Formats: sequence, C-alpha cells, structure tokens
Amino acid sequence: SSGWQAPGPNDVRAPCPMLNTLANHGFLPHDGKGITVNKTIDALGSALNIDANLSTLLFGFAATTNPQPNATFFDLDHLSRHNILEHDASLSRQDSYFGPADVFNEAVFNQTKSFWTGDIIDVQMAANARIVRLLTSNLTNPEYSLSDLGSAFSIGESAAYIGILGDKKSATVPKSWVEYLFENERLPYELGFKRPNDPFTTDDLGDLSTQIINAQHFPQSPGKVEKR
Ligand code: HEM
Ligand SMILES: *[C@@H]1O[C@H](CO)[C@@H](O)[C@H](O)[C@H]1NC(C)=O
Ligand SMILES: *[C@@H]1O[C@H](CO)[C@@H](O)[C@H](O)[C@H]1NC(C)=O
Ligand SMILES: [Mg+2]
Repeated sequence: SSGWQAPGPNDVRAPCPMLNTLANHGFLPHDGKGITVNKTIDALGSALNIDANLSTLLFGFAATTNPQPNATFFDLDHLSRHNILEHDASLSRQDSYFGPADVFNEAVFNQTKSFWTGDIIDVQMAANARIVRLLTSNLTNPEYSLSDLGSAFSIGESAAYIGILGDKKSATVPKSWVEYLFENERLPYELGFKRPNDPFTTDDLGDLSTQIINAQHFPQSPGKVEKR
C-alpha cells in the first residue's frame, strides 16, 4: 500500500480526478485540506511536472471556491460548489440537478467511455466525448447551464487528461491510463505512466484546448461548445 491510501472518514475530495489522485498519493495533504499556492506548485511539480505558472493559475480559481473571501487556501470539497468551477456535462460525474456532482458516477462515465473508440485516446475522441456530454446534459437537465468559465474549464479538462497524463507532443493518451485514473484516483505507474521530464505549461494547455475546439465539426453550434 506504500505510496497510495484510499480516503478515510474525515478526508475531503473534489470533483477533480487528478487532485483526488495526488491527495491519495500524498503529493497533496491526504485529508485534502489546507492546500496553499506553495503546496499546489510543489505537488503538481513533484508528481506531474506542472510548471509553477500553471499551478499558480489553477490555484487562483481554486481559491475563489473557499466560502471565506480572498482565501489563501482551499479544501478539495470547496471545488464541488455548483457553478463556480464545478460545471454540468462532466465526463465522470452527474449534473448536480440529478444528485451529488463530486463523486464518480458509472452511468455518466459509461457514456464518455463509449466515445473513446480505440486503445489510444486522441484529440478527436476526446473532443467527441465532451460534445455528447454537453448535448446530453442540455436535453436531460432542465437546469442545464455552462458559464464562460465552465466552458473554458470543460475544454481545459479534456486537454489536461491528454497533455498531463499522456504525450502532449503527439496529443494522445492510452485509454487504459485515463480509465484507471478516473476509476481508482491513482496514477497508473504500473500501466506505463512516468512523470514527464519536460514541464507542462499554461501554453501546452492552451494549444491542446485549441486542438479540442478545431476538432468540433458542428454545421451549426448548438449553444456554448467553444467559449473561452
Ligand atoms: C489546482 C489544480 C486543479 C484544479 C483547481 C482542478 C479543478 C477541477 C474541477 C473543479 C473540476 C470539476 C469540473 C466538473 O467536471 O464539473 C475538475 C475536473 C477535472 N480535472 Fe481538474 N483541477 C486541477 C488539476 C488537474 C489536473 C492536473 C488534471 C489532469 C491531469 C485535471 C484533470 C481534470 C479532469 C479530467 C477533470 C474532468 C472530470 C470530469 O469531467 O468528470 N485537473 N478539475
Ligand atoms: C455501465 O456499463 C456496464 C458495462 O460495462 C454495465 O454493467 C453497468 O450496469 C452500466 N451502468 C449503468 C448505470 O448504465
Ligand atoms: C442549451 O440548449 C439551447 C439549444 O436549444 C441553447 O440555446 C443553449 O445555449 C444551450 N445552453 C448552453 C449553456 O449551452
Ligand atoms: Mg460536474
């Protein structure tokens, strides 16, 4: 069990699979509480080689979720608060309207898996999966909404599971690694994952975000499908 411990009764968790994974490995506080900018830089750096500028940028948004105004920390359960960073049309979570939006949800992940159509997820598969969730949530959730910020996140999130868990150059990621991260909230070291030697930058996230958009082929955009 050396290196990873399931959360326990007093630990808090996020709607984010990576942050939950890093807390479980202890890159972050295992109780998912008291996460500061320096602890975010150090954990994302140590585990994943996220550069400081990106770590700092994500910290910024994370802080806005702490009920206390102008907070210097956040707990993982702050991220679950609906319509700040938590958005509808997640890949692994249900819309808050149906039930809790923070934990893994087999039904919703089943939909997303079905749009990952080979052993290797590429930008096209990633982009398709997100599209179907946006539309499926628009046509089933009467309170379906997605802020400019939420759209930006939703795109960023699909960009992240490729760029950060996979190879950003080729902009591909084995399906097995993504399924494992989502279903175990544990880095898939044993399936081949290795901390990349080259840092993952704000710019790397933007480039993949743009590749996700450019692989959306609507004849007519049905609502917020490209907003950043
Ligand atoms: C401080 C850093 C981070 C913050 C504050 C953060 C925050 C969030 C939040 C609030 C969500 C939930 C949105 C929703 O689906 O309703 C989320 C989802 C997600 N995050 Fe993160 N995250 C961080 C880092 C990362 C990293 C490093 C990765 C990937 C390697 C990542 C991958 C994802 C993915 C794939 C989702 C989508 C889950 C889903 O749609 O079911 N995040 N993150
Ligand atoms: C998800 O898919 C599996 C097939 O892998 C099925 O057994 C399970 O019941 C599905 N869950 C839902 C709620 O559709
Ligand atoms: C949901 O559906 C309608 C299309 O009927 C569209 O006007 C609206 O912009 C969509 N909402 C979002 C947030 O994408
Ligand atoms: Mg959600």
